[PDB]
Amino acid sequence: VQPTPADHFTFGLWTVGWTGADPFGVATRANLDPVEAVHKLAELGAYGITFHDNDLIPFDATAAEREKILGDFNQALADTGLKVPMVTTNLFSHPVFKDGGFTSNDRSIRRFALAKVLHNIDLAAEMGAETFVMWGGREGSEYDGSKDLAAALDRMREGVDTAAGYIKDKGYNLRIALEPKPNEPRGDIFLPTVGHGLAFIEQLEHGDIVGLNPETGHEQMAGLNFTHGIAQALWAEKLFHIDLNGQRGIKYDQDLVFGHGDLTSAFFTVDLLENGFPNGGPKYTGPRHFDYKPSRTDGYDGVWDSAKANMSMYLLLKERALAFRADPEVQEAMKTSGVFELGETTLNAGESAADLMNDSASFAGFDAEAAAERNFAFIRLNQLAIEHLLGSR
Amino acid sequence: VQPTPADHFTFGLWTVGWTGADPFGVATRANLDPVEAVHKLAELGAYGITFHDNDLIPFDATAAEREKILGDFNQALADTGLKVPMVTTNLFSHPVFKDGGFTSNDRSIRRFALAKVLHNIDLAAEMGAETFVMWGGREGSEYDGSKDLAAALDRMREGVDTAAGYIKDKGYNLRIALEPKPNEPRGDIFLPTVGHGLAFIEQLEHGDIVGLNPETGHEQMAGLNFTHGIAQALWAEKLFHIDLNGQRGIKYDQDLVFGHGDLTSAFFTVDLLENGFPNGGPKYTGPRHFDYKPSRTDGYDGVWDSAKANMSMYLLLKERALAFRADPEVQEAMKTSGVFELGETTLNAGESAADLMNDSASFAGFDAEAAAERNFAFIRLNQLAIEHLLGSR
Amino acid sequence: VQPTPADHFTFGLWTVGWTGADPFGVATRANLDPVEAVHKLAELGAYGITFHDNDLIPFDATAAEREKILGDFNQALADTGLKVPMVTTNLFSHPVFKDGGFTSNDRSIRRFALAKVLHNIDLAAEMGAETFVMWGGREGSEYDGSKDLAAALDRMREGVDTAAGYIKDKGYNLRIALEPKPNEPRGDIFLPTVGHGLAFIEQLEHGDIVGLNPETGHEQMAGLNFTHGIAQALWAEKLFHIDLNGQRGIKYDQDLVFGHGDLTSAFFTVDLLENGFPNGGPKYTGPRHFDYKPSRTDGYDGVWDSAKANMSMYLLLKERALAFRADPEVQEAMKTSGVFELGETTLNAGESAADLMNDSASFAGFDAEAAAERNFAFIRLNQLAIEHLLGSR
Amino acid sequence: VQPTPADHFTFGLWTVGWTGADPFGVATRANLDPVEAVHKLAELGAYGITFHDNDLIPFDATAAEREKILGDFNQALADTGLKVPMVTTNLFSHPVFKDGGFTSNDRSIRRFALAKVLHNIDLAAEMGAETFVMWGGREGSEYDGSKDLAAALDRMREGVDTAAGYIKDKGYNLRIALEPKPNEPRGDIFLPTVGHGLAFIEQLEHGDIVGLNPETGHEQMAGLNFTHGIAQALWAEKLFHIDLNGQRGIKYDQDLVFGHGDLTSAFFTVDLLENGFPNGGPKYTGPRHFDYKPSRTDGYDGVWDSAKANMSMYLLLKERALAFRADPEVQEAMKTSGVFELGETTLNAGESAADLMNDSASFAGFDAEAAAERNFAFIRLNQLAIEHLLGSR
Ligand SMILES: OC[C@@H](O)[C@H](O)[C@@H](O)CO
Ligand SMILES: OC[C@@H](O)[C@H](O)[C@@H](O)CO
Ligand SMILES: OC[C@@H](O)[C@H](O)[C@@H](O)CO
Ligand SMILES: OC[C@@H](O)[C@H](O)[C@@H](O)CO
Ligand SMILES: [Mg+2]
Ligand SMILES: [Mg+2]
Ligand SMILES: [Mg+2]
Ligand SMILES: [Mg+2]
Repeated sequence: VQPTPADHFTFGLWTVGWTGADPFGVATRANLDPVEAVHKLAELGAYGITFHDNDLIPFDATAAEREKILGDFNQALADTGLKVPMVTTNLFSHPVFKDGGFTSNDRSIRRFALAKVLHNIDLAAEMGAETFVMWGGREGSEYDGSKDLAAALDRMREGVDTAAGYIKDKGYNLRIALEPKPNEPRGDIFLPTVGHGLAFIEQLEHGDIVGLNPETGHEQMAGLNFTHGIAQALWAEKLFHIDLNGQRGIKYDQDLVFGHGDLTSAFFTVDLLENGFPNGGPKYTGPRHFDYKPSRTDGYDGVWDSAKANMSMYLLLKERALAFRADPEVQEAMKTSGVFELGETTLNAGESAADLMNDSASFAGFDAEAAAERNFAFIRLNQLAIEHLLGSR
Repeated sequence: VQPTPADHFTFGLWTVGWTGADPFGVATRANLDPVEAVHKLAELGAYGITFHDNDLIPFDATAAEREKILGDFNQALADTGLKVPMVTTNLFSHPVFKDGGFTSNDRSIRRFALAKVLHNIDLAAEMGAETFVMWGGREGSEYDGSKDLAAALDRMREGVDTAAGYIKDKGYNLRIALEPKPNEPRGDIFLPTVGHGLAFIEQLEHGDIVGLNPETGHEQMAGLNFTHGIAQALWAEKLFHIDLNGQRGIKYDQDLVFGHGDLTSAFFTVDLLENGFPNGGPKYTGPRHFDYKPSRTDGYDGVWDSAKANMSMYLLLKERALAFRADPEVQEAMKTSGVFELGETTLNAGESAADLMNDSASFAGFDAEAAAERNFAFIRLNQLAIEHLLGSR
Repeated sequence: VQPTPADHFTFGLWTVGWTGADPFGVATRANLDPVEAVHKLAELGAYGITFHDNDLIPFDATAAEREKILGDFNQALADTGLKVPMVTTNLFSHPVFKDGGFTSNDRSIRRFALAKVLHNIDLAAEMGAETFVMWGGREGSEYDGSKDLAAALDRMREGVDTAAGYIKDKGYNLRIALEPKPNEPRGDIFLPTVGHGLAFIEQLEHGDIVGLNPETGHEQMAGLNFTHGIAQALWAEKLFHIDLNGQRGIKYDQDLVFGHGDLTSAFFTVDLLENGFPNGGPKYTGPRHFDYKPSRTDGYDGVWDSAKANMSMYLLLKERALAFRADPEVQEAMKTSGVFELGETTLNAGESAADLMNDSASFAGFDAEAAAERNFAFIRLNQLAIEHLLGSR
Repeated sequence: VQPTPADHFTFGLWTVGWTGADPFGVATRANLDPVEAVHKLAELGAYGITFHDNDLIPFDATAAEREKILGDFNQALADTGLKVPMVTTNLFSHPVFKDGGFTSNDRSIRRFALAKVLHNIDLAAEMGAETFVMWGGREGSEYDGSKDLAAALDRMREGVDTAAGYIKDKGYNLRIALEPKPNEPRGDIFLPTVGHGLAFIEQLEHGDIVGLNPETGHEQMAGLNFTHGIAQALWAEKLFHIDLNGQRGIKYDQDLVFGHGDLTSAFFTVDLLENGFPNGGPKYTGPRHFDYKPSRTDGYDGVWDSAKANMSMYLLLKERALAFRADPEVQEAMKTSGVFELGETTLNAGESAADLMNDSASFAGFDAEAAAERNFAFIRLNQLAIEHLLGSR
């Protein structure tokens, strides 16, 4: 299994550049030069790279400094052939963002935050990014009385709609992808799950160009089914981007390599990305982006091993998911379990409520005890899927 | 503290009628006669009662039997003065619903399920119910390959839109309230949280009369902030009903008395229901419905004690939440923390993106280190709230 | 990868006999006869069967019927050759056990529960069981003031030590195994995890014959590492029996097939039972017991599929972990990461604390920053196990 | 409800000195001088202060500087009268401890870590500490094959017993207290809950002087009942110190003020430390230590508010639990529910197992169905505690 640029594996600069500082310790690794990250990822098989404005250009950087850094980074891009599919803003590390960016209680800070995003749209547009991600990690609270909850969502709408309006005004081919997370760093974050993000988008003035960026570990931190959430995002045609990593349970965000967390759930996520829905439906077409952190125990040899593991994991799952659905044994098991039956509409062509309530076959003379005897055989179909994942089939 | 019918405390027949059977044991209590439940709840101070079609009318009941049961139950209602604000359908206890009602893989079962709901709308309309709740508890899976996830949501939309269309056709004053739950009885349930429910409603043909019925313990089973979720439902004006109970953590659904689970979260939920948003916004106006289960350890003396505890808990929280917001000390603390500041729009009247990006005060000459010095004093405001809850203030 | 009696795969009569009632529904399958259970399990390759007293002998049976059911049961064991390695008592279904068996607040229920256990030890010895399991499912509370916590533990001690002394007194060749569970059906169960259960055994009078009976899903309900937990039971030489199944997250007890929950942890679980410790130490030589429940969506064909599936899953995993450890590239990776290094004692033969303190190269002259540079290469080691698991190596 | 030195409220130098860096951001407050820390804590009513070696003495300090910082530190203790009841070692921040202290895979880090601890025991004795705490924060793994689990426990044993033997050898009047934590910063920490820690102490050579140091939030991260856990530590007479704070659910370690997390459980926690057991038994007479972190949104005024808040919270709760138990209606409710009944032994003075077995009224002639009718009245008992807690009784 070898990743080729056609696989569309993208990595953020902060992923392999994650230095190791956590809540109980300092960094264990030296800073990564951005120029080296670009060359290194291109040798491993990356398609692209992504970044936060402050991953690249320091918060306090002067003008002279900004142009050097960009000169150096466009050089590298040109030399290697890597693309920049997504760009994001850091509205969480500086102490100024302690209560949030867009939903800070201080109005002057909300204004700085939105200014910092607008300037960043320009840069994203100049880099040729298709997607603009917003992760509001400081948007929320520890305490329930800290916020006016309706005001927090109005403030949130103000900023996303101003950023969308500007995109439209400037003529840029960028779509905004919002990224939900339940907790960490705040005790509770606003728009905690895929569902909250999707609901919020519908209340937006310019929601037409606003969609989601779900992350595997983030949905797993609330104990949800990551494959079920992306399937609701796909169905509403709002799956604009995706962040892939691993998580081993409800606890702090681990950011492990994709496949190094819940393995069967990873298998089924690859299946949906690659095979789509069993009865047909929309298909995800974008970057396969890995937002993980090489464990702090490992040196730089581990950093490039970890980057590699992400694409290997993904290609190994892909080989198994294609084989799985290709197996005639699996196709038969699927039909038996009613997987294609689910796709037939419940009512008949031009049948109304009234029409169905009256049908005696459907209700009054329906033999419920008889219908309850069907052996759905879900266990057998799940055993078949695991045997294809373990490659023993 | 005494509940008066003006408090609008409603109870389901299955709550106080919950008999005690759980996964490792049989019932510890005898069945509750519905006639007695109605008299008993009226003596305790209830405003109303709610039920599932099969709580009242048995699955196999004959026609003669159906009329006796309804004759008996309308008599009781007439005698006591209790109202029926909500009615729901049982699409989960009979073995026929083992794979769901609306999203069963078997098409004949989907048809029976929808027939069973349509007939139930009629009954709800005849009882004078304002709300029709749908809790799809068997909608989901244990295994990731069991379902065509897009087909599952299409099937789900079919049934809710057919039920809504019929309401409209018949002229009934009923709104549908969907009720999310992450898991139990299925390993994963479709539309797991408030956010998923809200997102789904937006894809509906007749979503105008479809809203939510959040339950305290259900959002807490995913570790979410129940007050934050109802605040997103309120903001989108989709909070049609509410189920109040307690839950002590991420585990099986406990259905404890309201206030017998996370106490501070209960305080803040009462605050939002009774005081609304600090800067103004929509207010919830419906029944305060308790969907709990009197612990199986307790006899019928405990059943009526438990029903009573629900309304006492609620009135005790209400007394404290009104006092809390009335305290001048709290009002000052709120302003200091920026709670009213959050309500001022971020941009100025007729200010555009461009206009803000250019403002030098807002970005380029913004002193971020200076702004980061503000002491939000969230801890102090949270200490003030707890002292009002403990009534030591 | 056909199990054979040599494999020591045991199954409980209540697993395959589980008819499907969950908290929101009734059974979906017909009762399973125990004679049918023995013949069917023996044709699939099981080595033995386990049961709870009331799984075979009804709570109400007269002596006549007890002896009648036992004769057909022993006949069936005789005809097939299944052994009966473990026996347990039901101290949870009947309404009398609503507050517990051994720790019921009511003294007359504690005596009845203890008498129930003592007569069950006589049947255990009669059957040839080597292990007598105690899962205290109703020992706990929903509310914190429901119990005196010190007295609850004196009452658990008194029952376990009384049962242990009787074993010793009659000269039975039996060991008691406790089974920890965090919750379900009590809100909080006493002795909730493997650790609690090991600590408790150290306060017993008859501790020498008391060990543990850990269950996969039970530790996963508290978010703990199942492999770490049994490691700790094994290291203390208290792993006397084991219950294997699947669980997908912190939620209600799912009891899936082993391998249908956290797959990667199942792999590492099989690795420790099968291979033991890398540097050598204790090993678990007991039966491999499956304590699961066939999903309720499935007929009797799914029941036997499910039972097959347990055995397959364990042999598939078994094979990959033998190949994993035999692999020369894995053994070198292990060496690099320090797995064998941890095997060496920290202090030198004869080195005292005073000695180590005084060794300038261990402390005053140690280069803490040079030592921090080591690449432990845990990501690569982890990536090697997963390729062995996916059957790619 | 003004704390006074008599109350035994202790605070760590790292709590109030916690500057705010979390995983997505830098400090938001200036460093706090330790002399300032002692004076400020002494004006608020603290009885003592605790610290980690590196909280006071930098990792790099020369001997000259160590002695210089200690002289100003002891001066400040002298001027104020604060005691120093517990001392601990930092075996987690420096990059060298990336795989652990005592259980690092690297042997030279195990020796360096142990030497670090041994010299810290000399400082502990010098200060007048009675307790030496060990939180093994980096002892664990992210991946299951990273460690040999039996060897990890031999290496934890060897370090704890070496430290214990040295204490005994020097005649220091010190006790070691272990502090369990399920995760954060390792994916899985060794000795994850109170039980694991108690079981482990029973395999030690020097067990007699080793006890526990449970922390509220740490058990709440595994979803366990904090009151049940310390009950079990207390019952085994292993509760040697206690760390109190707040946690709102299974998620990252929040370290809130005690009482700002699970309020009802805090009440019951205060009830056991303060009142002990209803039928009598052990009592915890040690210091009440607050191991928390002032939220990063707040200035230095919030830091002192937060510290005040800990003490207030505990005295408010203290008052309500003294009133709760003194109340004649609560004592009658306790009697009805069987709280004192559980205090009586199950067997009669002199009754043997054979005797109980043979008593027809305890088993053969027992009316299990009449006994199942008892109303335990646990809901009312629970409702009485909450009205005492809300200060309504
Ligand atoms: O939880 C942290 C988030 O996952 C970020 O890495 C974003 O994806 C981009 O700000
Ligand atoms: O989890 C069970 C649900 O809460 C039901 O009680 C509904 O509210 C109505 O079907
Ligand atoms: O959660 C249920 C427990 O696992 C029981 O099945 C015991 O193993 C047998 O009483
Ligand atoms: O989670 C962190 C632990 O609580 C530590 O603060 C120990 O108590 C002291 O090393
Ligand atoms: Mg992300
Ligand atoms: Mg409900
Ligand atoms: Mg079991
Ligand atoms: Mg601590």
